Amino acid sequence: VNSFSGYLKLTDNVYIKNADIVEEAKKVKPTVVVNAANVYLKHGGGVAGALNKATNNAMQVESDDYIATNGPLKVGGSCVLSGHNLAKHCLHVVGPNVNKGEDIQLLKSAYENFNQHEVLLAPLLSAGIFGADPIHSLRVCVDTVRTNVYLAVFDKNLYDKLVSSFL
Ligand SMILES: O[C@H](c1ccccc1)[C@H]1CCCN1c1ncnc2[nH]ccc12
Ligand SMILES: [Cl-]
Repeated sequence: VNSFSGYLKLTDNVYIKNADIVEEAKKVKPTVVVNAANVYLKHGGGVAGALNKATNNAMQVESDDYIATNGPLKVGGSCVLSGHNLAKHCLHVVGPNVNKGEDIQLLKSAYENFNQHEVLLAPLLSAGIFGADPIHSLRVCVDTVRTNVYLAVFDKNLYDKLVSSFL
């Protein structure tokens, strides 16, 4: 039993809810919140900008030190950093940004990072401003993640389409 509330169950291990991931994180304080990161951990917009704003820029400060030490992530890769005031940990995961020409096949590799954590709150990778089809992203999620994932979809109109079209 966990404290996630109001999710629709899609499969044995995947759940979904129309919700602002920032507001969800502040309520649940999950062990792991997933950020829709880029390789530079520059949290400018989308989910990343919103999560960072909610940490009063502490996420960005920590991220800049991470990059200075380690260099950029790989597309499809991840790192674990602090969750600050939102969660115990933040798993920064880089899905391909179609608007940069990045290989959509890397979306499965990106979701594989979730399997290193038993329970996660997360957005649909590569969706929104990353330019991929959110319906496709949900399919890859369900077919790749085996751990328990609670998906927050910000756009209510998009949420309804994802549910109604889910196979
Ligand atoms: O799939 C969502 C989406 C939202 C709008 C249009 C298309 C897709 C992702 C991708 C872009 C942002 N987003 C979010 N998801 C959950 N919580 C969020 N808080 C702030 C942003 C955000
Ligand atoms: Cl985003």
